[PDB]
Amino acid sequence: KVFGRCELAAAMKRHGLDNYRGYSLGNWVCAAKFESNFNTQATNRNTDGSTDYGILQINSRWWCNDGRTPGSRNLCNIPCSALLSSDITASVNCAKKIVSDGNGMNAWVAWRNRCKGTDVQAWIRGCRL
Ligand SMILES: [Cl-]
Ligand SMILES: [Cl-]
Ligand SMILES: [Cl-]
Ligand SMILES: [Cl-]
Ligand SMILES: [Cl-]
Ligand SMILES: [Cl-]
Ligand SMILES: [Cl-]
Ligand SMILES: [Cl-]
Ligand SMILES: [Cl-]
Ligand SMILES: [Cl-]
Ligand code: NA
Ligand SMILES: [Ru+3]
Ligand SMILES: [Ru+3]
Ligand SMILES: [Ru+3]
Repeated sequence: KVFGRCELAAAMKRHGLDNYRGYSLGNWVCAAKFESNFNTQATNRNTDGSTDYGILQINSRWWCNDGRTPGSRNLCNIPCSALLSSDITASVNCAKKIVSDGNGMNAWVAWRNRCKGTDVQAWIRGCRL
């Protein structure tokens, strides 16, 4: 599923991401925009052999099991395919764990390089929230 901008904002808010660990909703929408272009089915292989999955490009090196990342962890206790569903629940619950691990949203390279420090509220402009 490719979410609309405000559609994703509403889903993220319902699932408790607005201000989670102090990160306003616009930060999360911006991260999803540049990680996946709002496409739940996005997958990208990393040089180390891990793969990033879903709207927030969550990495199999630590967070989910894909059966093909030797020596990796599965800290969200989910198959990586669960991060590709049209229902964003699994991605949100796992993102909450990632952002709580100590480094905040810096875990998302696209957030650090393209969202951090910017006017992220623009990503929720016009949305009925
Ligand atoms: Cl579409
Ligand atoms: Cl559409
Ligand atoms: Cl929309
Ligand atoms: Cl859009
Ligand atoms: Cl719309
Ligand atoms: Cl957009
Ligand atoms: Cl846009
Ligand atoms: Cl594995
Ligand atoms: Cl933080
Ligand atoms: Cl990234
Ligand atoms: Na894994
Ligand atoms: Ru469309
Ligand atoms: Ru729209
Ligand atoms: Ru758009």
